[PDB]
Amino acid sequence: EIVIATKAIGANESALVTTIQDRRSYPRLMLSQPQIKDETDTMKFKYQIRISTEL
Amino acid sequence: EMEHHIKPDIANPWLTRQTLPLPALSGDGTTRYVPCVPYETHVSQRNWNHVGEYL
Amino acid sequence: TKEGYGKHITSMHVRNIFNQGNQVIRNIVKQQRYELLDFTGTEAGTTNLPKIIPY
Amino acid sequence: QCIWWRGLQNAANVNQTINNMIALNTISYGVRFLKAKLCIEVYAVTRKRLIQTGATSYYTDDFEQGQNLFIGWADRKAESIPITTPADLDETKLTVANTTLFDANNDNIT
Amino acid sequence: QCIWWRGLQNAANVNQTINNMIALNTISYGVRFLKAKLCIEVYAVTRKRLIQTGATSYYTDDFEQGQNLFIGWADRKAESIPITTPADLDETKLTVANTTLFDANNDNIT
DNA sequence: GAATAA
DNA sequence: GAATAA
DNA sequence: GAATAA
DNA sequence: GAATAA
Repeated sequence: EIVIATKAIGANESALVTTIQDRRSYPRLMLSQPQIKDETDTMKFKYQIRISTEL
Repeated sequence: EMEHHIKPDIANPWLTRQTLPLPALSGDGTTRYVPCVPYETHVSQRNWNHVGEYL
Repeated sequence: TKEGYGKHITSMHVRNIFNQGNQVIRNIVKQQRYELLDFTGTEAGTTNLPKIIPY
Repeated sequence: QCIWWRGLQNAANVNQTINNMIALNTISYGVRFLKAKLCIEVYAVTRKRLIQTGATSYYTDDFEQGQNLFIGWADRKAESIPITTPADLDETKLTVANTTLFDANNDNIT
Repeated sequence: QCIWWRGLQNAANVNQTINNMIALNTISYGVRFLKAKLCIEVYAVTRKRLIQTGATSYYTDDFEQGQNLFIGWADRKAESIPITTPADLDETKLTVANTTLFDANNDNIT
């Protein structure tokens, strides 16, 4: 959260870049199927999808 | 008074992010002098008033 | 058509009923103690000296 | 958690938005990622229907519009994505073993 | 009727809520169970479709979204769950013989 | 912002 | 005081 | 300040 | 009571 770092700026100089920032928990995200026991193990699903990711 | 913030319902060893260790003294010293500083002085971010020099 | 009868039944929205690790318990450590302060002695902590409260 | 927003898992996924980005990272001293919006679109949900007589199996894929893709969140559990290569991170081929959005015991997934 | 709310049918089903509970049962002289809310969620209804020519059968599981899980209540009849082991009580493998939510004669189940 | 913050 | 409390 | 902040 | 009188 509290950043304390040294950026080089070449050899002759330095920057003690130093900030505070708000904490972000980023969970894990997953794309999975239903788990359905078949006579043999799980049913197998395969999804046709379009992810759309813009930043 | 203490609010004991109890554990998640699921392990997060990575949850120590917002945990801090106490101000415990660390060292081999059998005797340790725990500091007491009487006061935190108040200083101003205010500029002056009733200063005779005109500027 | 997908339909069924029930009581206290609803279309299934997001349910994860584990908290995201936010919970707070509050106890007060309570330590009443009858004590004596003896300055009448020559031994160690019994003297003319101020006896300390190490909060 | 990583940055796949450039679409690294294949170098085939570059659009001028990435190119525009590179030219800006050249003329820029610094940047902020202001917002990141992801939208999944499901065109199909298709299971493989397995018809098994003893000692034989007939395979066919069949549409299930009564089922759906689970987008899991791990909000109860500390977890990590292993990352190796820009390909190793892909919405598809990326996995962790012994991982299921459904546990017989404590389902830790929202 | 029993207590499976701890999830005994497998020791694999313990969450800190159970652990929190144990530590409270240690520091506590007494307890009340204030409310117990159960919620079933049905992700799928899947029959095994049996295709039978004479002297052979083809098996496949197929989604029925026109069918549904019956949650039965025995409100007309005196009945008991046999219990033996913490496993013997499971939402799945636990049964009583000659028991059906549908009787050809008097259907005693709400 | 009786323990001096013009 | 759909599960019968006149 | 469905993911427990009394 | 721009030359500092809180």
